[PDB]
Amino acid sequence: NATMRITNRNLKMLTRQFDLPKMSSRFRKFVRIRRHPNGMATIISCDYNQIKQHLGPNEMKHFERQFVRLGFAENNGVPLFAIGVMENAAEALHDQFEWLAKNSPNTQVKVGSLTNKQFIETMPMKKYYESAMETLDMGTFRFGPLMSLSMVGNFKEMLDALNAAPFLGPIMPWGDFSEVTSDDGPIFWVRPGEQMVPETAFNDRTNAHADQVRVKSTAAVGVLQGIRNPYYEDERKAVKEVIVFDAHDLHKVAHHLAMDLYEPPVSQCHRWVDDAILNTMRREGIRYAKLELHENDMYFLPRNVIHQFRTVSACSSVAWHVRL
Ligand SMILES: O=C(O)CCC(=O)C(=O)O
Ligand SMILES: [Fe+2]
Repeated sequence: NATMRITNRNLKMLTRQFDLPKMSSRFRKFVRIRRHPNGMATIISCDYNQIKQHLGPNEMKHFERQFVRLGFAENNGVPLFAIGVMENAAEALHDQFEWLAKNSPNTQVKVGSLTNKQFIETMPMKKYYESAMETLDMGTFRFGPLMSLSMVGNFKEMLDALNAAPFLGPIMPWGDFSEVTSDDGPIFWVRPGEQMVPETAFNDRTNAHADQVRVKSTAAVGVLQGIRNPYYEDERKAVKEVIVFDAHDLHKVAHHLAMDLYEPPVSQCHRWVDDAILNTMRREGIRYAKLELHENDMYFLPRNVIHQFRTVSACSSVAWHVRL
């Protein structure tokens, strides 16, 4: 009731100014739109675990397409939403980390160090997976992150799985909503979670950036799986803490953080954004949202949303760009 009332309130406020894509009354009740209390950017989400209990397979495909079309809605070239989240949508997706360990075990992967930024270790995928399993305990594992592995360069089975998953088909780089380029991905990686290491902190973080085709801004889409050694969904772990900035504030945010958007993402921003900075940025009228993403969630980031991710529990990500 309250969720629907708040979603309807926000839809009414947006429609007073902007022409939004349409959605049936029956589907609208599955959509959650809210503004972040402190930052005031707008988050759109849904819960696949709830949807799948009410909609048949053809109806769900219709919902998923309308949801993605609404979540990428723009006015005057500017996304209205700062992030879209499909909660639980990857629940039925096969275990991707295990798939790579069993089906591509000898692939040489690059692994970061928990203690030295300048160290990169090469080893077979299978040995990385065994190392992560061996050190996994209470939501983190005591081993380095896996550097991103392109799935597009056998991996067909992983791309087919994503292609068939909820929401994703139309917004794959080759999907119906795409204007198309292997630079788009998908890419796969694994993060072990922030943790103290024997003690010093391992910070598990991606600085603020805008995603780009390299230069044109682009949308990004991601899939999160918790790391598990082979269950109440409402208690599933938070895996990322996310800060997204309203796309309308791209230039204000970049100027405040002294970002060089010509740099590649990794070197666009040299300042970590924390609540002190967010509160100072708010005084300039910048809007943002801060939220957690949980295991088995999918998400997407419209173009020109500057965003910053922190890994708070061990997870795998599969992510790509889509030129809508
Ligand atoms: O997950 C991360 O650490 C960054 C993910 C991201 O930045 C994206 O999906 O565009
Ligand atoms: Fe990104």
